[PDB]
Amino acid sequence: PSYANAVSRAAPAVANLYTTKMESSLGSAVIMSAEGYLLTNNHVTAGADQIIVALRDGRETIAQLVGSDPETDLAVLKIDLKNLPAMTLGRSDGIRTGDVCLAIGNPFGVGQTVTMGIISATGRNQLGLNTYEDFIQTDAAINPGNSGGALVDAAGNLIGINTAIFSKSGGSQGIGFAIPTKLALEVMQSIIEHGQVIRGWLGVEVKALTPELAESLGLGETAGIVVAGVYRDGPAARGGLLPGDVILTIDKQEASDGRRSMNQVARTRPGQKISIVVLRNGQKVNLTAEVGLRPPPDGGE
Amino acid sequence: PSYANAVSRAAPAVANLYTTKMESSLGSAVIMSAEGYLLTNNHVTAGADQIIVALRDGRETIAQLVGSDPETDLAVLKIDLKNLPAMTLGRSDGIRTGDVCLAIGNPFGVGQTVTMGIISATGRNQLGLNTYEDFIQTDAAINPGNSGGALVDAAGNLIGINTAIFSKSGGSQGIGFAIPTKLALEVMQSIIEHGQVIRGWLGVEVKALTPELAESLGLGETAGIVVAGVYRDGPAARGGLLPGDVILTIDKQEASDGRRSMNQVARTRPGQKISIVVLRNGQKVNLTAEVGLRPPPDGGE
Amino acid sequence: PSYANAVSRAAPAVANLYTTKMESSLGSAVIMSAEGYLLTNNHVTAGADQIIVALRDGRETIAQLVGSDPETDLAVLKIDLKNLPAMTLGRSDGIRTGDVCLAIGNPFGVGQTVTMGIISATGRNQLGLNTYEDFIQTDAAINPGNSGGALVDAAGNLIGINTAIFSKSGGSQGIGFAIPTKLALEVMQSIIEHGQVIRGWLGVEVKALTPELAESLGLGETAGIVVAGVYRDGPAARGGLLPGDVILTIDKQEASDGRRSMNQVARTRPGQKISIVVLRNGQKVNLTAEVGLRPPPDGGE
Repeated sequence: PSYANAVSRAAPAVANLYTTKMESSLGSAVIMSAEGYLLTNNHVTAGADQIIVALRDGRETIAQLVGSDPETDLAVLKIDLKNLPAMTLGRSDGIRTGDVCLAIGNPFGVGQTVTMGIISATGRNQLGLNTYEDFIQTDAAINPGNSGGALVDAAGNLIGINTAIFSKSGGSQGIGFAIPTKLALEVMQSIIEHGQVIRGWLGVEVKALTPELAESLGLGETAGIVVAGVYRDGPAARGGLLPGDVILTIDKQEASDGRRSMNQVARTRPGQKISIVVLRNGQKVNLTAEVGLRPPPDGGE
Repeated sequence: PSYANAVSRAAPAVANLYTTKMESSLGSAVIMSAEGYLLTNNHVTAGADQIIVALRDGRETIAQLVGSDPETDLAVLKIDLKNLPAMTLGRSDGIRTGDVCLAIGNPFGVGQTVTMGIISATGRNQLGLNTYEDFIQTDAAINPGNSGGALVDAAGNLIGINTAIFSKSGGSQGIGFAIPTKLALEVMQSIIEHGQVIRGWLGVEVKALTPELAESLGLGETAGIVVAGVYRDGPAARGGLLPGDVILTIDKQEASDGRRSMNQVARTRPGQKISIVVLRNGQKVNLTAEVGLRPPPDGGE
Repeated sequence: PSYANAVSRAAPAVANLYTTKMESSLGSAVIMSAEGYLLTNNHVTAGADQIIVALRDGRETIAQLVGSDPETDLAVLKIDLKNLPAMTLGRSDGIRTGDVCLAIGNPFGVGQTVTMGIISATGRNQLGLNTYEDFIQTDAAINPGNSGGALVDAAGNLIGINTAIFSKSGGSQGIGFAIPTKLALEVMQSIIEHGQVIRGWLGVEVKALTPELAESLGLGETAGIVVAGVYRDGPAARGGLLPGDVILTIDKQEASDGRRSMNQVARTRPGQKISIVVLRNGQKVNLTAEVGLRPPPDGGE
């Protein structure tokens, strides 16, 4: 049929980013509210000395950088303009593979461009682009210049911020990646509020069972987070875990997935303490621990 | 759903071009009428010593070159065959970004190929491929061998002639460009009639305000075509404009856009004269001028 | 609209192939029946010393290789697992160019991936990838890692096994190729039964009229298979055909197309004999001949 109505709704709220540093770079950004806050990638505006925002209706203006979060590759901007169009929000949770989506951006500086595809996959982590990833995968053509633009559903509602691609040729081969809205709103709100995103710290480093040793004290591969390693300071080595310890629950929640344990720990405010039960030599042992702060640290492959 | 009905309507009127020069090249062409006239790109048939047309139903024949227009990258051909299928025409004006479209061509000589996408953008000029550009942008996969084939809407009606692509890899990365039908019919009809396209000549060369000097005698950036440069002969330097002059109206029409002024001047028949009012030192001055002829002069990036 | 329902139906029956040889390789495979038989490409599992099958629901298991057929680039596998989901079958015959289709695979090892396109063309032979080709062409993004996965119609029914691509860049440029289901079932059933595919042998090698000599004894290019060449042993040179002979019918069937004559001969069981009438010097001559066995012998361009 036609996706023009979706385009008409959403394209006004997607902007072209021109940045100058010390040299010149292109990207995209999404207008989140009529008050002038804009969402984009960190690798678009990082180190810029000047950010110009060019809107679909032709106005241009310099943008102020509210703040940035490199661990998710997001950044926030504020512009002083009246009568701004604002993107409507979709539900990242409600999307399904095979749903149709639209990417809106400035690929190769050609101008605002709409590309069409489907959701290829949801929840892509383990990719190796950012510390925290819940990537939406799409086959809508996404190219250098699409960063920070909008991935939008068939009705025009924002489902993601286009950030990266996997490609052998430096341009689209049908495998592109967008940060889900629900994740991007979380990051956007703290930045707007605290100029950054505050995460919690915990020494432990973990891996899967690979259950030859874990076959010992055998279970169905249920609720076991294997521990390997510790770190230099503000450590969780002084709360009771050791290399080889295995964690059934963190803050009374299953350690089935090591990705989830990253998330809970980041969302626990710095300066607090917490309880983890790991299985040592065949019996549940109970620990409790503090919470440190996390220290400070489009894209191809 | 399915675009097969669209394919069934349109594909019979799209032909495979094989050309030999002095060596061998592939392209596509569109059958515009049952009398055997065919539309294609200039860079497909330019310098060919022999053009073969192969139709979907298997017939082949040598084509005669009616004429060509390199400034838009169009060419016209005539074949002697009976019972030719003819492409139906869509309205280039009525297309909207997000509308679905189909590209029909011979990419890499693989054979007639249908690809599907959306209109990514309309009215693309400033690209740097041709002197006169009103490009439709699509993300339907377009590759070398697609030149001169049909961009068609969801019902099968011709909206454009696929001509070029932007790509880092020598093949499709989702950014392809088609010449709108309405423009291609204009060029097609004079070629068929006068063996070429006759345009009008005028010395002036222009640019935008960049209103630091124009901020002087300030206006809203309204109806001002900045002049910079003049040319060697049949000049419009002998009608009254000078470097630095600024033009509010050409032939009683606004100079808001320098692209439009190119178009009016090309469409004014050679041997006539015309009136332009530019703003000199703060007051409207009125000039009038003659019209010279324009002298004589798929694609990647 | 949305293809999610199609994805939900089909994706459970598409598996990720990891193979180790002597080193490591990725591909895809399709679960054809609840008894654990799987279809994939030959170039994915050929020479593997170990094949792991990873299902959408997370189970993994080593696969046994039933057998393989390199002349079509198909291979078959058997896994020992209960409650397997099974792909539903579409009709390769009923597909039309422009129909929507979905490709399901593991491109670049990113994980199970759904891409969307249309049927670009059907019946692609002469490509030069395999001896026997009836390729479905699609513009659904297909990349290295998609081999042996499912090309599926808009309702979720298998129409093809994704096997190859044409590309200048080592990744998708919109021209991908799937083996039709109807062909793949034929190959699958003999492999499952006889561990291989048994074809018949016949010396002759043929080409088109190119009717300068054939213009002699002129006909409409109807039912004429030109002969050129013969072979080393178990030949059909001892049944009566010679270089230059022209064949009107094979086994009382028209030689209009040399591709069809390949097919009839392969499908004639070894050890039998057959009748071919070729036109020699202007009169139909009738031969009859035996049938030899055929001897033994994702992908880019």
